[PDB]
Amino acid sequence: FKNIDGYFKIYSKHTPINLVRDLPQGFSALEPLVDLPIGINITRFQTL
Amino acid sequence: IAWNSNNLDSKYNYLYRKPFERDIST
Repeated sequence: FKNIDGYFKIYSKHTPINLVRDLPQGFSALEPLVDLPIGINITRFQTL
Repeated sequence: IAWNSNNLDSKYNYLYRKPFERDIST
């Protein structure tokens, strides 16, 4: 998630893993899925 | 683009105090 000049950008990537510990060693990339012209002058967040 | 709206808007309901930012609070 980025938020630059009102345009808030969301990249992502959904990928199969088999580990229960933490982020797995390897490489893959995240492709832009949404931009929004939100124009909100932002600071923080919280997950649901 | 801008034009003269005296004959369309003039009659006290147009207030005023990062680029492209709107600050609505007061």
